[PDB]
Amino acid sequence: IHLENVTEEFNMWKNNMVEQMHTDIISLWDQSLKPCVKLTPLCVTLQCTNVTNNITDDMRGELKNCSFNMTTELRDKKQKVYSLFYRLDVVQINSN
Amino acid sequence: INCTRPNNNTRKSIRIGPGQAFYATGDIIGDIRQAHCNVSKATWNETLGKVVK
Amino acid sequence: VSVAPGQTARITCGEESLGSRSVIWYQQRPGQAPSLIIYNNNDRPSGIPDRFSGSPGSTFGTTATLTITSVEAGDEADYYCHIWDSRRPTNWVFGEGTTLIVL
Amino acid sequence: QVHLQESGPGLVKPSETLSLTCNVSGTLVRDNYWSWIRQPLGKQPEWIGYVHDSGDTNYNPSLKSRVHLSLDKSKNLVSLRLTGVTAADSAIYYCATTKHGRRIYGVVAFKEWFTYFYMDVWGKGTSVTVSS
Ligand SMILES: *[C@@H]1O[C@H](CO)[C@@H](O[C@@H]2O[C@H](CO)[C@@H](O[C@@H]3O[C@H](CO)[C@@H](O)[C@H](O[C@H]4O[C@H](CO)[C@@H](O)[C@H](O)[C@@H]4O)[C@@H]3O)[C@H](O)[C@H]2NC(C)=O)[C@H](O)[C@H]1NC(C)=O
Ligand SMILES: *[C@@H]1O[C@H](CO)[C@@H](O[C@@H]2O[C@H](CO)[C@@H](O[C@@H]3O[C@H](CO)[C@@H](O)[C@H](O)[C@@H]3O)[C@H](O)[C@H]2NC(C)=O)[C@H](O)[C@H]1NC(C)=O
Ligand SMILES: *[C@@H]1O[C@H](CO)[C@@H](O[C@@H]2O[C@H](CO)[C@@H](O[C@@H]3O[C@H](CO)[C@@H](O)[C@H](O)[C@@H]3O)[C@H](O)[C@H]2NC(C)=O)[C@H](O)[C@H]1NC(C)=O
Ligand SMILES: *[C@@H]1O[C@H](CO)[C@@H](O[C@@H]2O[C@H](CO)[C@@H](O[C@@H]3O[C@H](CO)[C@@H](O)[C@H](O)[C@@H]3O)[C@H](O)[C@H]2NC(C)=O)[C@H](O)[C@H]1NC(C)=O
Ligand SMILES: *[C@@H]1O[C@H](CO)[C@@H](O[C@@H]2O[C@H](CO)[C@@H](O[C@@H]3O[C@H](CO)[C@@H](O)[C@H](O)[C@@H]3O)[C@H](O)[C@H]2NC(C)=O)[C@H](O)[C@H]1NC(C)=O
Ligand SMILES: *[C@@H]1O[C@H](CO)[C@@H](O[C@@H]2O[C@H](CO)[C@@H](O)[C@H](O)[C@H]2NC(C)=O)[C@H](O)[C@H]1NC(C)=O
Ligand SMILES: *[C@@H]1O[C@H](CO)[C@@H](O[C@@H]2O[C@H](CO)[C@@H](O)[C@H](O)[C@H]2NC(C)=O)[C@H](O)[C@H]1NC(C)=O
Ligand SMILES: *[C@@H]1O[C@H](CO)[C@@H](O)[C@H](O)[C@H]1NC(C)=O
Repeated sequence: IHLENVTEEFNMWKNNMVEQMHTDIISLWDQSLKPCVKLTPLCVTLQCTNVTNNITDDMRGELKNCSFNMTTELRDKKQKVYSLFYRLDVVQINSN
Repeated sequence: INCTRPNNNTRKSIRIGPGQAFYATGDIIGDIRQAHCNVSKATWNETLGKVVK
Repeated sequence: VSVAPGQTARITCGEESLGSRSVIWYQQRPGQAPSLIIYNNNDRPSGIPDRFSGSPGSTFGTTATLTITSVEAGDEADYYCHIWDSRRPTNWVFGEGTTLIVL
Repeated sequence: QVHLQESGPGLVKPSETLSLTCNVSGTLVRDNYWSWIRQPLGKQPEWIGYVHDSGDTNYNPSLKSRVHLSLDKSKNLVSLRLTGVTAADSAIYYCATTKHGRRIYGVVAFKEWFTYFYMDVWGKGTSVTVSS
């Protein structure tokens, strides 16, 4: 609905309700995660190498290719599996 | 503004245990290129002229 | 590898494709010097005849072919592929020969 | 019009220095990228390498140390030197010219492209046999 003559002052900088918006999005983000799986048994020693690529020596690989151990559906069997990762997710533990 | 990643990717499902799925990144079919973004030249220069003015 | 005269034969050489590749096809008559046929994937130099079908380079996970149509007795030449992939290193040796035995 | 000429001694003692020369016709040595090619009988021929002025002299990393390609701008020839030829190098040899080119797939500025070569014209060949 529109109004005539009445004139009010506003201030974006001490305005409220933005604070509760920044609260609410964080709370919605956290509520959208607890029904999903944890990734605890994944922190394990990774055997890694370079992906198959004709690499110039001065350039670095953006993809690393790693293999490791993981528990199967049972508790007794364990299997060897491989995957890909970016360089910004693995670091060097400290021959091989 | 356009942005794109061109590398074709294949997901893969490892099982952790009873009823737990986990998604790796499998094979890569194609050449390894680099994901990037494009914008137009003259529109960007003209809008920067606007904000300078 | 043998077909009837005037026909088309299918000749493949080397590994499966990985990325974008550039292929090169060379031929060689016995006792003589080597010789070019196809320099890009489907391009041939001037002074060379047509009817030599090559493969496109965009297709991934395939094998490079070479189709000869309207064959003859003069086409009896040892063939050599030379692949260049954008993922594998530089092959300093040539591919395996596929000798044709014409009818 | 162009043609070439391979030339070599042919009979080399084991563990010895081999040399080879290649004669030109018409097109001078400055113009073209040159190449040497080795082939034994019933084998795929082996690209020994390519050579040109201004540092365009990348070699085969197989041998890479005991072999020196070179040119001859005075007499307009192509020169090859080896050192310590053993029994494995019994083959016929070839000099050639080559034409290069660009293959481009992705972005140009990010070096997502490479160069290729092909040897257009061939010489005659020389049957160098290493023997004691
Ligand atoms: C980001 O990527 C998107 C990808 O969709 C891209 O949007 C598309 O861009 C093209 C070209 O810039 C647009 O095509 C236009 O089509 C209109 C209507 O058909 C035409 O007027 C234009 O040219 C036509 O006529 C010319 C003669 O005047 C011919 O020479 C020409 O071949 C055409 O026939 C023009 O091509 C297309 O409409 C958009 N699509 C969308 C959904 O926006 C966008 O350009 C990219 N961003 C940047 C900054 O480049
Ligand atoms: C790194 O990634 C590569 C591929 O990008 C993975 O290499 C592949 O590993 C499998 C293991 O089963 C190899 O399969 C085998 O291939 C031979 C080839 O003939 C075949 O005889 C065997 O029966 C089996 O199928 C596959 O070849 C190999 N890829 C290549 C290009 O060699 C690898 O698992 C990843 N991890 C590393 C290297 O740690
Ligand atoms: C994933 O699981 C496999 C299988 O359990 C692990 O393989 C094991 O690796 C260790 C160390 O790499 C091996 O120990 C070594 O034994 C050899 C001879 O037995 C010895 O010379 C070495 O000094 C060392 O003691 C072990 O034998 C080996 N077992 C099997 C069955 O292969 C592997 O390490 C696990 N991790 C990864 C990242 O692959
Ligand atoms: C695969 O990786 C190799 C890396 O060894 C690439 O080889 C490189 O090929 C380029 C071709 O332009 C060489 O560049 C040349 O270098 C000289 C040096 O002065 C320069 O003067 C020339 O103008 C030219 O730029 C480069 O030297 C060479 N790398 C090495 C270490 O020698 C190869 O291109 C890659 N791709 C394929 C499809 O093989
Ligand atoms: C953003 O701007 C870049 C600027 O480079 C655009 O890159 C261009 O991308 C196309 C598509 O990959 C390239 O075309 C290719 O050309 C080769 C020629 O050998 C051809 O064989 C391929 O099949 C393909 O057609 C092109 O070279 C490349 N660079 C230039 C200078 O045009 C890019 O497409 C723009 N858009 C996006 C969404 O990134
Ligand atoms: C995987 O890629 C890295 C990164 O290029 C390689 O590391 C190079 O290692 C050699 C010898 O250790 C050095 O001379 C280079 O300078 C290193 N490169 C960089 C950028 O530092 C590593 O060798 C590669 N591994 C494999 C198996 O290809
Ligand atoms: C990305 O990779 C997938 C997996 O190979 C490609 O999907 C294939 O497309 C061809 C062409 O229709 C089919 O013959 C295969 O059966 C498809 N495979 C699967 C698993 O669906 C897809 O085309 C690729 N994207 C491209 C090339 O842009
Ligand atoms: C923007 O466009 C104007 C007019 O075309 C031009 O004079 C100016 O140099 C451009 N800006 C830059 C940074 O080049």
